[PDB]
Amino acid sequence: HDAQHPCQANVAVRRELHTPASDRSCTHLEFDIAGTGLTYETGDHVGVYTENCPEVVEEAERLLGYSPDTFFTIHPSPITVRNALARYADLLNSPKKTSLVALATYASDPAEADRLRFLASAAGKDEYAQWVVASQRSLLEVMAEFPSAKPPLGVFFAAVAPRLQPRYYSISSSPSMAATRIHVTCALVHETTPAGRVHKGVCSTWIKNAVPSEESKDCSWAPIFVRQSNFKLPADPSVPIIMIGPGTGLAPFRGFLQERLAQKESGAELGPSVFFFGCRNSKMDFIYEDELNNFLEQGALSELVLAFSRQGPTKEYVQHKMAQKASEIWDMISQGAYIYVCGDAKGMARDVHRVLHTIVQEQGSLDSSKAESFVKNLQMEGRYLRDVW
Ligand SMILES: Cc1cc2nc3c(=O)[nH]c(=O)nc-3n(C[C@H](O)[C@H](O)[C@H](O)COP(=O)(O)OP(=O)(O)OC[C@H]3O[C@@H](n4cnc5c(N)ncnc54)[C@H](O)[C@@H]3O)c2cc1C
Ligand SMILES: NC(=O)c1ccc[n+]([C@@H]2O[C@H](COP(=O)([O-])OP(=O)(O)OC[C@H]3O[C@@H](n4cnc5c(N)ncnc54)[C@H](OP(=O)(O)O)[C@@H]3O)[C@@H](O)[C@H]2O)c1
Repeated sequence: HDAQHPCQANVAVRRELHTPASDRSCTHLEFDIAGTGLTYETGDHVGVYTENCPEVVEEAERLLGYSPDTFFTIHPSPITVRNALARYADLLNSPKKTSLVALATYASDPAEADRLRFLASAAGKDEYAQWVVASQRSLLEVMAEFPSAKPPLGVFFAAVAPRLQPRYYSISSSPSMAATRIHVTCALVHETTPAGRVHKGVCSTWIKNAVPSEESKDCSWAPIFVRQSNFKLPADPSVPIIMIGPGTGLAPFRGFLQERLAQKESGAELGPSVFFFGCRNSKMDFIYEDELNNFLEQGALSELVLAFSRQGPTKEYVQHKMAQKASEIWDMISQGAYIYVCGDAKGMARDVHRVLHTIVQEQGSLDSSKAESFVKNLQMEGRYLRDVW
């Protein structure tokens, strides 16, 4: 038991990773798994259940009209509307068309009812793609556009608001180094939607403000669990590895270096390791310097290559850094090296992928058709792994 469904795990430590000279944030959190069945391996993810900000919840109460003190059974033991809006209602994401049909049914204003049925309808698929999805309008924003849509409480949790999803995180710790704590490295998500809403990331803000048992015993806690991933180190340490996680994509790789370090003390020569890390600035964004210098100092990581998004005049990214070490990358690829990419899927991952096609031919001497197939074969061999979100 206790894998599919969550295990209450208090939060032991919660530390800010950036310097006070950084205008962003990134949180180091450790969940205390002592006394639980929870087990994890290097490269795994941890699912974390959180709750909505109180202000968000306050707004949902305003628009629904319910009594928060109303106890009802979410589809045992009942729950209040206020607690269900907090831990079980996805309030801030954009309503699906089926949710708009439900809303429309309880829209007592005929034009509000017509616009909703339209937005869900086929002849509305263009406007629904722009006004709702493109603009990143929440369920809460939509209901404010149609104050007449007053679905009953059953209908709301059954159809309008889907369940608050658990947020997944790459464990940044290895069991050998801390078999009693799950380490998560979590950047603070804080954006403005095209429609001008200011969105606090939901699990990220919880983590950024979680009270750790190392500073109080009312410490925070969250239902958590572990999902097995294929983002795994090679069985043989000797095998050469390439790691390409910048910014917050370092997290898996920190548990890669704890694994082979803990092994190395009792184990064999680890062979070549090269970690490509990128971040904005030396004096702000560099998360886990001293540990990384330590992993370099004691030979856990053979080499460490960094690019600076914005510190320098030149604005280096990691893929650019890869082009500089292209010939060497290719040698490790020919040597049997595994390559890991982790971090932002839409940009870094894509550009890192494109560099790879371009980089193989420099010594591959293959054209795009041939280079494409080669790098595709690395993926089906298991050689080339991507943990991107
Ligand atoms: C395998 C894996 C590993 C991960 N590892 C890490 C990690 O190590 N560190 C880390 O920080 N994160 C990691 N993430 C990302 C993490 O899972 C969450 O996606 C992230 O932390 C979001 O925080 P949040 O839940 O508060 O954000 P959410 O509230 O879910 O917001 C997420 C995004 O939704 C956007 N958004 C806001 N409103 C809307 C709307 N109406 N419609 C559509 N979009 C909207 C926001 O702009 C934001 O970019 C990982 C994800 C995966 C899948
Ligand atoms: N709140 C947020 O976290 C937030 C807000 C807006 C957008 N995003 C997007 O989502 C990503 C998540 O950020 P993070 O937590 O991984 O830290 P980050 O903010 O991405 O910083 C990591 C580093 O990646 C660099 N980078 C940006 N785009 C890249 C690309 N296409 N190829 C290679 N490197 C690139 C960044 O450079 P520069 O930043 O100097 O360009 C930065 O130096 C961001 O990179 C950004 O594109 C995130």
